[PDB]
Amino acid sequence: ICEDDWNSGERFTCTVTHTDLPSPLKQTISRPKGLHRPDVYLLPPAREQLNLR
Amino acid sequence: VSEEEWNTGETYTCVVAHEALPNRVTERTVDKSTGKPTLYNVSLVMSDTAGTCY
Ligand SMILES: *[C@@H]1O[C@H](CO)[C@@H](O)[C@H](O)[C@H]1NC(C)=O
Ligand SMILES: *[C@@H]1O[C@H](CO)[C@@H](O)[C@H](O)[C@H]1NC(C)=O
Repeated sequence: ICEDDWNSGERFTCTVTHTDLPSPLKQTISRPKGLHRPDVYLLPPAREQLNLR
Repeated sequence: VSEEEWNTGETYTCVVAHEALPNRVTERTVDKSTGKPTLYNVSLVMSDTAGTCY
């Protein structure tokens, strides 16, 4: 699909019936509508680890 | 000592023995390069100066 479709609020259904199990099995999947941003720090290697060479 | 035998190197030691010295004996030394030289040739190198020191 397009990513606005999964971002929209519209649900998506996987409908499978089996021979032995005649009933359709509905999997209705959506993203949980209803927030912070990460602060990526990058930490450099230790001095001890470099003295191992 | 003859001047050819000093301009080679040739460490000389002076040992003295006396009844107030520690092990009763002490000694000094000199050669051409230690004592009163006309040339001081230091060559020091420091290395890993950052290190991880505790
Ligand atoms: C003086 O120091 C430099 C630098 O290490 C060395 O290359 C040179 O040979 C030295 N000269 C004498 C006379 O010691
Ligand atoms: C001074 O020391 C350096 C390093 O050991 C040596 O290469 C140089 O020849 C020395 N100078 C003399 C005059 O021996």
